[PDB]
Amino acid sequence: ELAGIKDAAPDATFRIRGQKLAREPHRYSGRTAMRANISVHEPRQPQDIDTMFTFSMEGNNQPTAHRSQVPFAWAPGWNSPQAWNKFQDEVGGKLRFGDPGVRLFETSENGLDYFTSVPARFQPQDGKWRIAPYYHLFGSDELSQRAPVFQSRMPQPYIKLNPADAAKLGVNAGTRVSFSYDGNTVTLPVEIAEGLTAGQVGLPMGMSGIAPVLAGAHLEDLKEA
Amino acid sequence: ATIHVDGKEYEVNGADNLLEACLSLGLDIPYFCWHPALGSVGACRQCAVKQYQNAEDTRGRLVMSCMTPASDGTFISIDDEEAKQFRESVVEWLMTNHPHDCPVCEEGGNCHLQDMTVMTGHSFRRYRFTKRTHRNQDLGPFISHEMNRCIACYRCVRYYKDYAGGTDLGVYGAHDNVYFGRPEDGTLESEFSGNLVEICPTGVFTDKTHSERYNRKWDMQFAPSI
Amino acid sequence: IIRTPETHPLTWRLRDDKQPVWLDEYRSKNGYEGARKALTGLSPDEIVNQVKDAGLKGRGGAGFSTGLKWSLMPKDESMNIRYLLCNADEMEPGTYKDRLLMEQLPHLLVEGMLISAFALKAYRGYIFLRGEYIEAAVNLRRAIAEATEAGLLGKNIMGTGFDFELFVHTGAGRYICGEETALINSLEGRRANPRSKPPFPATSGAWGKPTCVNNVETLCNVPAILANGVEWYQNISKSKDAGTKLMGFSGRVKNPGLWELPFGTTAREILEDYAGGMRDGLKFKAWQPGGAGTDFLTEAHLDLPMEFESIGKAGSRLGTALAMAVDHEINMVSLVRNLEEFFARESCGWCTPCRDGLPWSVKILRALERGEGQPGDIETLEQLCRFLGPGKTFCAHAPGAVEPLQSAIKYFREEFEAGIKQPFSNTHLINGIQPNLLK
Amino acid sequence: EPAWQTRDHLDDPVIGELRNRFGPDAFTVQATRTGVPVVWIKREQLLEVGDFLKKLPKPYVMLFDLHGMDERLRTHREGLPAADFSVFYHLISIDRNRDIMLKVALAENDLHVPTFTKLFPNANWYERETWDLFGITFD
Amino acid sequence: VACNLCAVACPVGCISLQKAETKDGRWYPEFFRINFSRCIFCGLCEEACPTTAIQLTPDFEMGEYKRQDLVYEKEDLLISGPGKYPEYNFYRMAGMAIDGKDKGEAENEAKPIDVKSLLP
Amino acid sequence: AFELSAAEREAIEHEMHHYEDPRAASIEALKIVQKQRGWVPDGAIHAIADVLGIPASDVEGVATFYSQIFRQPVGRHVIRYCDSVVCHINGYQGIQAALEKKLNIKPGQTTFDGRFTLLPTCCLGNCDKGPNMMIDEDTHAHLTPEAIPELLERYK
Ligand SMILES: NC(=O)C1=CN([C@@H]2O[C@H](COP(=O)(O)OP(=O)(O)OC[C@H]3O[C@@H](n4cnc5c(N)ncnc54)[C@H](O)[C@@H]3O)[C@@H](O)[C@H]2O)C=CC1
Ligand SMILES: Cc1cc2nc3c(=O)[nH]c(=O)nc-3n(C[C@H](O)[C@H](O)[C@H](O)COP(=O)(O)O)c2cc1C
Ligand code: SF4
Ligand code: SF4
Ligand code: SF4
Ligand code: SF4
Ligand code: SF4
Ligand code: FES
Ligand code: FES
Ligand SMILES: [Ca+2]
Repeated sequence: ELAGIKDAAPDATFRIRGQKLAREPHRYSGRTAMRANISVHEPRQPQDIDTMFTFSMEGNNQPTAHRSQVPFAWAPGWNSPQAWNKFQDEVGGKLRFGDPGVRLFETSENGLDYFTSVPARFQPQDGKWRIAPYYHLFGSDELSQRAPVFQSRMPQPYIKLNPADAAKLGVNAGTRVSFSYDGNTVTLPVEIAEGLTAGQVGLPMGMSGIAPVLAGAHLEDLKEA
Repeated sequence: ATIHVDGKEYEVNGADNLLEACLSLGLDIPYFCWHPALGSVGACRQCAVKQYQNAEDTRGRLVMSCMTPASDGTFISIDDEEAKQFRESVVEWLMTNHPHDCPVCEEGGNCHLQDMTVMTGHSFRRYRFTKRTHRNQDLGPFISHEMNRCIACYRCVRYYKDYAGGTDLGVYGAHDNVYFGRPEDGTLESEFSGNLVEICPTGVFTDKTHSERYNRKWDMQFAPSI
Repeated sequence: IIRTPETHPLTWRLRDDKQPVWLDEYRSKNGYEGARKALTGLSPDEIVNQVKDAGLKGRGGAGFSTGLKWSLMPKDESMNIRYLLCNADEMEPGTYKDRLLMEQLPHLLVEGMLISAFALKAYRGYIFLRGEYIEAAVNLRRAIAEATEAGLLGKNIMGTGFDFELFVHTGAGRYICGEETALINSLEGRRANPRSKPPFPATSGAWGKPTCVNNVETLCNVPAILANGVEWYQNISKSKDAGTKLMGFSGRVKNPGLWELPFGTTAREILEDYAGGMRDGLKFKAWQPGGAGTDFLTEAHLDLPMEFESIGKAGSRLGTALAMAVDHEINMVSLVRNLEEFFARESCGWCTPCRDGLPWSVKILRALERGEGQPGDIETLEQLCRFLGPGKTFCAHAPGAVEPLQSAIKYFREEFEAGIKQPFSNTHLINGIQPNLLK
Repeated sequence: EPAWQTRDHLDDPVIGELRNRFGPDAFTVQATRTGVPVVWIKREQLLEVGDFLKKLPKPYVMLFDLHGMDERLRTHREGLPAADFSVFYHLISIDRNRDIMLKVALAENDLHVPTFTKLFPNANWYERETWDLFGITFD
Repeated sequence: VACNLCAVACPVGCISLQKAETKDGRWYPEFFRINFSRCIFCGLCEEACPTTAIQLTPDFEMGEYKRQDLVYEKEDLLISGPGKYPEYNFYRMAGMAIDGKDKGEAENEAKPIDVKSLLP
Repeated sequence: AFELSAAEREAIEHEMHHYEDPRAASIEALKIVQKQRGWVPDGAIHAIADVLGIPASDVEGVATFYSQIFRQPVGRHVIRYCDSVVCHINGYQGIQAALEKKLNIKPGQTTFDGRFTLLPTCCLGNCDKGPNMMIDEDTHAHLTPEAIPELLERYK
């Protein structure tokens, strides 16, 4: 069932009229000086035995080459991102000689039946707080939050509460509420979410110490601390 | 539909405008405001071609190739002297107020305006007066903002509003004092604001993360990835 | 000057003390009878056909046929939401006809808008009126309220079964708002950038609905046609452009003013019989027929009839037929400089050639006015006039901007050549680099 | 009229003699900015064309150049015969003060040309250089 | 201004530099190295410099014992004067705001007109 | 620190009643705020965007596009003198010089007390009685430079 990944891209023996595909443009600069601090002898350029590309400009990057994997767009007289107009059969449509990547499976001849197990209406249990996931674009990815440029962009971790439940707890926005999940009494400042339904606590997934596995879980011991 | 460019017969798609009809065949027309995904608004007036309705027509008319449909039986000329002179004049008019900022610009060698300045063969400056300047806004950690380099091609407002659905980028100003940005300073809160670094033909909206550790396009080693 | 109802079908009902005419006084002197005949004895289609047979050209400045424009609305009955717009902006310099048309006879405009809304079956009408006309705005609101009270605006007008609502939209003072598509854009609360044509406003105009934009003088012309007939309107003057136009000379003349004259009256008659000629100690150098966006003409063109085709044959335009006289004391370079400053500071800023080439002409004329002109500026102005003609720019503001510049280049080239005193110097000597010297 | 314009060169008398000798369907004429009549000639008639140019009344007694060319990546080959490789022979007639460039088209697999050493003895090193740098074999 | 034009105009490729930016906003090379064992003294880097920063001075006595010592760094190319072009500054022409240079203070540039200005 | 009053909000809503789009009342909303406050401050843009529902960038573009929608503070009275072609033939430059000599400022600047804001404007539509000058709601025709000091004393 993973047999389609052979057709995702051609092998390392694929050549455009005998030559490989270039990873860097034809006017790449400083070949004989970018490593001269370490040693004045420029070594052999690395060889890519795995794929059809090469770590050099001795390769084919013409817009009319019979290939689908395009490292970058460049045409003579077209240096902008608008140089992609030369790499397509029609401008704005599909890529010339087909787009890369193939679907693993086709549509089945017949489908599934009706899923009968309907759920029950959400009744808020006292004490236990259902965790509502609040995904953010900057912060819910495992690796993107490690970027130092996202730390100046991601919002502060706020636990989101209904106005009714926050008034019941007596907490106002800005104050810290401590919650315990598996022996971790972690404090978060409170934001008020009118659109959130009563009986839930809004938590941002993928943050520091708040995993996406927390979605749908309960939360006992939600007190102001 | 069938069109005629400089006496050459081309089979085109008749539901399309003439600009990408010619761009599909590999025919070079300078253009700024048109984008394949956004559409045509006829703003930059750079895509002028001389249209003839008969096979024997001397005068013709300078029409917008992004605004004229590629119907069956249009005889357009791109490399005509009148059309080339008008396109060079439009490039010159865009170059009257442009700053002397190409070495210190993050899109040097990646600039659409550079390609269309060299494409029309304009290299002599007879404009001798002052150039208008604009202040800059702090658009957040991602987008570096330099409004002096703008040419008022309206691509940013079109994409950000009519395509991305964002509400904080707009067009303000006057006759020649046109500004493109926010009503104040602050982060662009759209989740698709990053495409402004490639939608903008000039170096107004640039990648600040790339601008931290900056190298030119020919210095880049690229790869296709997911 | 006396104005009978026959040869002055619009200006016969003003007051000698220059006061507005209200509903009782307007209705006393045969008012709202063309509207009565239109709403009671004629279908909308035959009203449109009557206006088309009358040969009523639009008095906005282009002279397009109003009946044919009304015939371009979609004939499908699924689009019952329709708009009629009255372009009361009149932001062109040298134009003052609309101010007199609505400050003293607002009910004439209201009646004409009623007739034109019934002809198009337009459910709503807006007067896109400029912000500076304040007394005109007060008179328009008073006239609308008075006509609404006495069964002429609102629901079931006269008992025919046609419902029409009229509004006054006061503009915020931009010259480009007078253009019909830009008028539609500013009516919808957006920036006043003009739209591409086609699609013309008659099919997809205001809020995507069928919408017809007309000048004030056309809507003031229509009720005389609907009351006194079509063949009577064709029997006012023996000219191809039928009707009466509000003409008049302005600018350093003896008696500047506004007079309703038939088409075909020569421009010397307006200067002499009405304006009285030049003032004391003044001579005549040039004139400009249709406001600021028209080519200058000379003394030899003074004995020329004031029609669209006659002025259009002699390298100019009729425009609004409100002529401006330029004397010999006025320097033409500074005059064209002021015209270009107005045309460049009032540009909408959408498209490249006007926006980034009109200030270049402004700066060149600033250098010529101070005598700091350099060799190659007049050729630059000529190529600028060539490349800012019709079809190059998105709208028609820039061809009208460059018409006086090319006319002053053509007729008064010796005044423009007198502003060049210093040699051409664009670069400066960089120490250490020998410059290139083209020959 | 500038000297750098693409001149197709049908006004050369040598083109007329070649049309009258080998017929109107034996070779193709290329319009270039070289200032040279460029004649694409079939491989079988290369020796016949060489002998014909050697035995003209004011003949081409000079083999100026002889070298190959890789046409596998040339995208703009409009007006040109289909070819993966090519070999050009640049010949000069001194008395005519004229010169011609004869190009023969070769496929990627059938890379053998008849030799030019017998007509011009200085073709030996040029054919060796063409074989060394392009892999084209000379029979 | 670390614009990398000399590195790409070099036919040998013996110039290596990386752009750095100070707190004001002006550009400079973080490092600038030339492999003089590779350079052919063709003068294309001086020809392609838009700021007239890199210059080939008339000095030839550059004999060395180890060719690793022939790799000159930024501390060895930067001199204490203007060189062959004495009175040219690129930032007096550029439209980028730097220290001591507000918008509109460049050559042939006007003061910035705000969009909120009352003048039509 | 901005907050729309009752009268401005009710007038804004009544202007929304006139059209089929709340966007179309943006120009009259800005004119209402300009009439009440003398000009349109920074918080008024966001308040109008809140009451109409359109983005604040659209309100900013509309406000900065039009000349008589003031985005900077003005004086007690705004003088708008015509500078177009017919008044240039009629000599508007004498009136401009008279106003510059009296108010001791430039066109576009305000006096230190905040009395008059002198501004050029386009054609006033009264070219047969040129030159003209439009103070806040009053137009003046057949102007002479000597009548400028007598004209400016009617606005304290
Ligand atoms: N204040 C004033 O009175 C001013 C008047 N003008 C006049 O405005 C003119 C330019 O007007 P524009 O609207 O830009 O151009 P235009 O002349 O093409 O259009 C004018 C009218 O003709 C109609 N029209 C023309 N061809 C049509 C077609 N094929 N289908 C449907 N409708 C058609 C338009 O709908 C519009 O109502 C100038 O020539 C000048 O005379 C210019 C400036 C100021
Ligand atoms: C820049 C520009 C400004 C215009 N200003 C006005 C105007 O102020 N008043 C007007 O009636 N027409 C004006 N027009 C003409 C309009 O396009 C159009 O003719 C008008 O809305 C209706 O004209 P009509 O009476 O022939 O139907 C202007 C046109 C342009 C290009
Ligand atoms: S945007 Fe383009 S033309 Fe403008 S300064 Fe940058 S590189 Fe130069
Ligand atoms: S900022 Fe860029 S995208 Fe926007 S109008 Fe200017 S040049 Fe076009
Ligand atoms: S010519 Fe272009 S920029 Fe000028 S007013 Fe018309 S659309 Fe606007
Ligand atoms: S002079 Fe040397 S460093 Fe400069 S471009 Fe030539 S080879 Fe490169
Ligand atoms: S030395 Fe000159 S060409 Fe090289 S990066 Fe610096 S400014 Fe650019
Ligand atoms: S690309 Fe056609 S006008 Fe801009
Ligand atoms: S030109 Fe001044 S009022 Fe018209
Ligand atoms: Ca690998």
